[PDB]
Amino acid sequence: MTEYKLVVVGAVGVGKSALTIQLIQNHFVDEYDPTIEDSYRKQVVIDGETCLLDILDTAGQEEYSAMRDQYMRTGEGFLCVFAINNTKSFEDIHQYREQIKRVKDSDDVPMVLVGNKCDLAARTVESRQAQDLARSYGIPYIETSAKTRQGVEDAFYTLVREIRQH
Ligand SMILES: Nc1nc2c(ncn2[C@@H]2O[C@H](COP(=O)(O)OP(=O)(O)O)[C@@H](O)[C@H]2O)c(=O)[nH]1
Ligand SMILES: [Ca+2]
Ligand SMILES: [Mg+2]
Ligand SMILES: [Mg+2]
Repeated sequence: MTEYKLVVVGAVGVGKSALTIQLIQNHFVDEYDPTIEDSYRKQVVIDGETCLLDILDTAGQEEYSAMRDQYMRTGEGFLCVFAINNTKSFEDIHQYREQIKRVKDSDDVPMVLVGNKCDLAARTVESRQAQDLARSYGIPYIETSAKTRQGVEDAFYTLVREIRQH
């Protein structure tokens, strides 16, 4: 069975854990320990292919585990997440991308830019702003809501499809 190693990165509070838990449990967690970092597994069929997603939900910027290092080095694709009502998290994307490019020694790394919490009113980051950032990286942009599930499968499945074009 094909396995796809995905890593979810982005600022604290953007909904990395909520997105991951939504994908695996079909539930929205209103609070989830911000320090728990763990990998999760999900068997899924994507475009007629039965495959396994191996997803590290990264947490914190304390000194990385061997596992986090391993996932950064061996991860095949990255979900770079900000929240549409969190301008700083969006501005921080640059750093997460620079980090990924550094670890992969490449500017050609499967990656999807995710604008999460799209169920909330009065966003401070416009869709077009994020579209422009993603375009500058040569990557897709997808809006999601871990709360309503909108876009959540599309974000993870698009990243699989990006890995397959690699
Ligand atoms: N309204 C809304 N809240 C969200 C969404 N995703 C995450 N949250 C909330 O934002 C906070 C941070 O989420 P969490 O998954 O811990 O963020 P993490 O630090 O990136 O792992 C929690 O209170 C979540 O309930 C979403 O799509 N919509
Ligand atoms: Ca503005
Ligand atoms: Mg978390
Ligand atoms: Mg390097």
